[PDB]
Amino acid sequence: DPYDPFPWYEKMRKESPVYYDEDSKVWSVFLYDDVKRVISDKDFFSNQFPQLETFAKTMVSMDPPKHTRIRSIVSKAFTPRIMKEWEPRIRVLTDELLGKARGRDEIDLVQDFSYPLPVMVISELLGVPSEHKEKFKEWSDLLVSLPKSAYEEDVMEWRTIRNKGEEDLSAFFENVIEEKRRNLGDDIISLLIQAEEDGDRLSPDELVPFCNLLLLAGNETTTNLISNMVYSILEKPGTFDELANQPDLIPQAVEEAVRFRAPAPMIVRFVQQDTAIRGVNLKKGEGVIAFLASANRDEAAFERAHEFDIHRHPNRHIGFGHGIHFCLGAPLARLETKIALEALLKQYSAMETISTEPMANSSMYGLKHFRLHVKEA
Ligand code: HEM
Ligand SMILES: C[C@]12CC[C@H]3[C@@H](CCC4=CC(=O)CC[C@@]43C)[C@@H]1CC[C@@H]2O
Repeated sequence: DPYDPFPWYEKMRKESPVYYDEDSKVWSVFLYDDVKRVISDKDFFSNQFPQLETFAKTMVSMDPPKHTRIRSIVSKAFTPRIMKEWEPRIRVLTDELLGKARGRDEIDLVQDFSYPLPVMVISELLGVPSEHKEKFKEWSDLLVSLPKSAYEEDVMEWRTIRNKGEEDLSAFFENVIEEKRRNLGDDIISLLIQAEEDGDRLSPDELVPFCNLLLLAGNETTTNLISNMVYSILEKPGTFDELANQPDLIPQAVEEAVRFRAPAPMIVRFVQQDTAIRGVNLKKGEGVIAFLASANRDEAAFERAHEFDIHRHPNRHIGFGHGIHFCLGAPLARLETKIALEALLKQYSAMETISTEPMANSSMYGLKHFRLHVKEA
C-alpha cells in the first residue's frame, strides 16, 4: 500500500541511488550521504524555484542572503525558553482534545486527535480569538487542501476556492498584525512584531506569508508525525507499555518516529552549478528530489535501520532536514508530539490497531484514518 514505500526505497538505494526520471527530467537521491549533501550543500543545491511558479513567498523557496535575514528574525519566536512558556498551554489543549474521546472503546486517531491538535495549537499560539477559531480552521483546511484529481476542470475549481481562502486568511492575518501592534501579547504575531536584528524587522509583506507557512509546514507534518509514531509504537509489541512505564524515553521515541516514518518523505532542491553524485553528473537547473524517508532507512547510516528502536540516542536522522533550512518548527513539533503521546499513554492502558487508510497525499507520508481499539485507564 502507499503506507509501505520502504521496499521501494531499499530497491532504489541498491539499484539506482542517483536516478534520472527521463519523463519529468528530474533527479532522485536515496542514499543517506547523498540526501544529506543535496539538502545541505547550499552552494551546489538551491531552494529557489525557477519556473512552475504552493511555496513561493515563503523562506522555504529562498536562498542567502535573503533567506538568512528572515530566518534570523523568525528564529526569535521559537527559542527554548519560548517553548517552555507554550508547554503548559499545549498540555491543556491536548487534555481537552483527548478528553472528548472518553466513553468509547474505538477511536479514529486522525479525526479525533492527530488532525485537530496542530491546528488548535498553532491557532492558540497565533493569538486567534476563540470567536474566530471555527472560521480559522476552515481557512487552514483550504490552505493545506489538494484537488480531487489531476483533471484540469477539478484543478481549476479547487484553485478558485483555495485562492479565495488564501486571500481571506492573508487579510485576516493583515488585520491581526495591525491590532497586535497597539495591543502586544505573548502570541507569535506579537513576538514577530517586536523581533529585531539591529533595527531590521519583518514587514507586513513578509509577516503574512510566514504566518501562512506555519500552517502549511506544521499542520499535516505534526498530524502525520503523531499518527505515524503511534502506529510504529503499536507495531512493535511491548513498546506502548515501555513508554508508559518510563515516560522520559518519549522524546527519543519521537526522534525515532521521525527517522522510522518521516511525515515529510522528500525535500526539493534545484542544481545551482554543475556537479556530480556517485559517478553521475547533474547539470545546473535540473530538479533534485532528496528522499529523507529513504535516507533515514539507509543501512549504511543506521544499524538495523528497518527496526523501530526507541533507545537510539543520539539519533542522526535527517527527517527535519539538514543545514540552513533545518525545520524552524522542530522544537514545536517535538514538544507537541511529546505532549500528545504523554496524554495517550496516560488516558489509555492499552491500544490496538483496528484498521488504517493511507493519506492520499503524494508528497506526504501519513494516515487518513487510524481506527483504534482502546481501553481507558
Ligand atoms: C511535525 C514534523 C515536521 C517535520 C518532519 C518537518 C520537516 C521539515 C523539513 C524537512 C524542512 C526543511 C525544508 C527544506 O530544507 O527545504 C522543514 C522546514 C520548515 N518547517 Fe517543518 N516539519 C515539521 C513540522 C513543522 C512545524 C510544526 C512548523 C511550524 C510550527 C514547521 C515550520 C517549518 C518552516 C517555517 C520551515 C522552513 C525552514 C526554512 O526554510 O528555513 N515545520 N520542515
Ligand atoms: C517538506 C515540506 C512538505 C513537502 C514540500 C516541501 C517543499 C517542496 C515541495 C515541493 C512540492 O511540489 C511538493 C511538496 C514539497 C516536497 C515542504 C517544505 C516544508 C514542508 O514540511
